[PDB]
Amino acid sequence: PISPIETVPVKLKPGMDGPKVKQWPLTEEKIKALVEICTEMEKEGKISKIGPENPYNTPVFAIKKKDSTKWRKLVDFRELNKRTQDFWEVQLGIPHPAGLKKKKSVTVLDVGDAYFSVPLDEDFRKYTAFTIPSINNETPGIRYQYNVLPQGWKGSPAIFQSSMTKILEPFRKQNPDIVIYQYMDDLYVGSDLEIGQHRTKIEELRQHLLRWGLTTPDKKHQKEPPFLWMGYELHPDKWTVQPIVLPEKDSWTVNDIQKLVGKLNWASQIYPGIKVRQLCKLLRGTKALTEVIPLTEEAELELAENREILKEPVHGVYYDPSKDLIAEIQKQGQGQWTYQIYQEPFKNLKTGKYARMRGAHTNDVKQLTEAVQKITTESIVIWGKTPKFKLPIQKETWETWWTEYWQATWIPEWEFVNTPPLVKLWYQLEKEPIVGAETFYVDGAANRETKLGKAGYVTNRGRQKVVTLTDTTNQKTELQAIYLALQDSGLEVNIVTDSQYALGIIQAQPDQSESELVNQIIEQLIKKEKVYLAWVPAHKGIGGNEQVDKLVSAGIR
Amino acid sequence: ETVPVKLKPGMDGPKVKQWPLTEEKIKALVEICTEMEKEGKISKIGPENPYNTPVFAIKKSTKWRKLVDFRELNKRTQDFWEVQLGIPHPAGLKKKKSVTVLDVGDAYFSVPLDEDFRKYTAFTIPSINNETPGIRYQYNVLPQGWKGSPAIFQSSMTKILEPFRKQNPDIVIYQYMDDLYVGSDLEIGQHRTKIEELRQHLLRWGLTTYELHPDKWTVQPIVLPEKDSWTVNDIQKLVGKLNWASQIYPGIKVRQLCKLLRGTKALTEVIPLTEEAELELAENREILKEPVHGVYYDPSKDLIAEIQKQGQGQWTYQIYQEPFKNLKTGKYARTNDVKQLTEAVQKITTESIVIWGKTPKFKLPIQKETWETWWTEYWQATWIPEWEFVNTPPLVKLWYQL
Ligand SMILES: Clc1ccccc1CSc1nnc(-c2cccs2)n1Cc1ccccc1
Ligand SMILES: [Cl-]
Ligand SMILES: [Cl-]
Ligand SMILES: [Cl-]
Ligand SMILES: [Cl-]
Ligand SMILES: [Cl-]
Ligand SMILES: [Mg+2]
Repeated sequence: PISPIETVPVKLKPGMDGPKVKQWPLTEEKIKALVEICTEMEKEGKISKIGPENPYNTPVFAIKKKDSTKWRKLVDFRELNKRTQDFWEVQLGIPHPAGLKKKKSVTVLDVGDAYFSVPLDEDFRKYTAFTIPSINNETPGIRYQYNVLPQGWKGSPAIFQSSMTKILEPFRKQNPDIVIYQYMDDLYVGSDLEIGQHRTKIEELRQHLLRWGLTTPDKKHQKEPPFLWMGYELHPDKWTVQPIVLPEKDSWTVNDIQKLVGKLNWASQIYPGIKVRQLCKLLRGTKALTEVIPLTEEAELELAENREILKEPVHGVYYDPSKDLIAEIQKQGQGQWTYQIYQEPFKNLKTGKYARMRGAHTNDVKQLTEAVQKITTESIVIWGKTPKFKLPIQKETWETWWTEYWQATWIPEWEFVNTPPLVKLWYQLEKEPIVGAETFYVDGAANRETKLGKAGYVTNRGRQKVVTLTDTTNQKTELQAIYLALQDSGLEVNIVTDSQYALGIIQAQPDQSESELVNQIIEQLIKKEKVYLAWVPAHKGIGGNEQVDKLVSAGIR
Repeated sequence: ETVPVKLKPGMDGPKVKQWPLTEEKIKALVEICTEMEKEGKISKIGPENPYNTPVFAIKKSTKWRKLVDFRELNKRTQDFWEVQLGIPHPAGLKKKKSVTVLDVGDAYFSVPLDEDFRKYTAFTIPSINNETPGIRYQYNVLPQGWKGSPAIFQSSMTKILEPFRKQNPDIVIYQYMDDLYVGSDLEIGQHRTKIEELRQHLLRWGLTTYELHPDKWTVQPIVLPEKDSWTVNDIQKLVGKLNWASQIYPGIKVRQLCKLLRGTKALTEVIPLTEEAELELAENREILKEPVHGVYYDPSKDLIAEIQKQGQGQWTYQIYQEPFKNLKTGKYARTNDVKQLTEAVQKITTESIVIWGKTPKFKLPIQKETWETWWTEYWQATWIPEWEFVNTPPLVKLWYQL
């Protein structure tokens, strides 16, 4: 049928007129196929013959069908699509299984001939005109235009979905305790009614659907659970990802490793503890897809542990709105975090991992807080509320860090849970200068052209050193100067720099970095008992800063 | 009846994604929009509308209110509300002893919106877990939060306020967005009584059946401690702090003070306070107390606000148009980092509206995502300033302590 539903008004992009692409001459067999196909469509109202006066045209092709003797028509809507108005997006996101309420029953109904069952704005059909060419282009071809939504036209997915929503509107209104998920040309229908009253509501829905042009399968032809959808496997009381097999390979190409990482990332939303860090490192660099990459031992250890995790099937449970959501996070090391979300202990709705880094230098307390933020946003999308958190960090550790740190934060309700490794601050910078601790005035400078520099220090105890550096920038030499001070000082030490840059990094109490130096600096700071770090304006003729300035400026400034 | 509105050519309308909302805020929006639709103020729309602006729920105290985020549409409409139909901002408002803010947003829903413009006011109520299509609407009347609405309602407003202004020629009334700002030099009881009167006038047209003291707004100077004894550290701290001011205030001097540091001294060492030092020291205090010589508001330039977390529930802020040429600095005090930041932003936005008739773009010391999820939990205002997210330079924080 063609749905009696009002059409959606459609316009071409302003300043633009419809397409006028020239029809290429086809073979007779393709011309015959096309004529047969269009005749059938013409009979059912899908298309209509038009006169020669329509200026517009779009190429039509025909190709063989799945290796059979069936033919299929193929319109090239590239040019119309380029000229058609933009539409609102079909879906803003897709359900996650974990957010689906526990329910008695779900029926899937697909729509037959979806696009062709919906009318096209009449004032727009003229722009969809195509021409079936006569044999070797002797005579005027046959010309049609669409009355329904074309396959491959830009507007079809959106107008189809919105037609279905209008049609569904009253049925959903009258059936509040029935829920319907629309996906493409499928319809998932769920309820807490018992079988009979459910199979009865499905027929009422089918009938309503039919009164409106949409045919659907009957109980005999309705697909049954498990539902396979967007990579998931959906059962009445549980859900998992679709089956994942990790190939046996003597040797891995870039392409095999990419696919492996893809499947592993996908499994990680319900298989806890999946890691891809070491497999990802392998992918670094521009290499051919066909290129073989030997596995490092760390990547090899990683593949094994993932293989162990995936060996036995795991499933997730559905959502009960009357119970709380609990989210637990554990540190997995090397900036890797893993989480689980459940309502009844250890029956997970879903799992996830977080292994992002924000900035070049960071600490476990920042990272944990970013993981909580990520999980909060996800929960709001999936469930419409934030979970209760269980975190591997002491309340005192967390308030010590964030009351002192210069950026604002806030994570919702959490409780400490003792699931090592615990996150802790590894050193603390002193708040006041230390009495009876040597004071190093450090500095570093690099010649912009030479690309070589110096790093050194002067001491209030008269001590001093300078070192020469290759390939260095002004930024690096200032970190290097601070590193010297820590290497050559005792357990307590005051350090005076004039590098805001260096001050910033250290001030933030990083426990991990991208920079080799910063990690050396970090290891030092941990070994110390007290460190006080202070900043002075350069070139203001200050204190000891002036001395170490010139000592290091020479050669050259 | 309908004032035709153009976008700034050749800009297209707003296409901003809807941020995720909790269940209760979604439910609240459904109730509100269901009623407004019955009342003809908005209409459901089809996919042929490609536009979107975000919508949120807030409390203003027990009731939920709809807040549409028109920052993008506003930027794209700026020829209309600022240039073609601009509303003058009185310099007298900041002078008054008392300024009361009144929400007059309900006025707009009584005027129809140009039919060729309505499509740009599209918004979307999302659904939990994406299980149902967003509910899509556009506006049929002047929407709250669009800068065009007060521009268009402008002439109706002056009609409404005419008798009251005439009877009270020393009261200043300024409309900004959904709000009326009403200032006077009356004693507080007389002022409050004059507000009730104004409400009665408004009530014959539209309003149901918040109080500033701008002339008490004074700069939060860069503080130079008065100290018992000074260490090398204290001096260095001080030079770095003065050396920073010297980039802002004409006349700042440090020379007769770094002379104290000369040599390579221990941080803890005590030091004798010179006369030359304690002289300019005090003279700089003079400079820091005053407004910045040479700095003026440029109506063509955007306002920027920077905010620093000081701890103890304290927050420092500066407003400027060109960096380090401060038009205004201040502080805000007194739980929750995000809630406090949210309060400070609204307060700074408010003073900014009173003083300049313009809103600051904020540089916010917080993670984008943290702010994004939490801010509406506390936001009470009916406008939304522009913001971006920065990591505060730790030194800047130090220089604005108390
Ligand atoms: Cl509960 C159930 C019962 C029998 C068979 C599978 C399931 C799980 S699949 C499911 N659970 N709820 C739903 C619905 C939610 C809203 C309307 S139906 N579904 C179907 C569904 C399939 C694919 C994506 C999202 C939901
Ligand atoms: Cl492949
Ligand atoms: Cl349009
Ligand atoms: Cl009072
Ligand atoms: Cl005040
Ligand atoms: Cl000025
Ligand atoms: Mg499908």
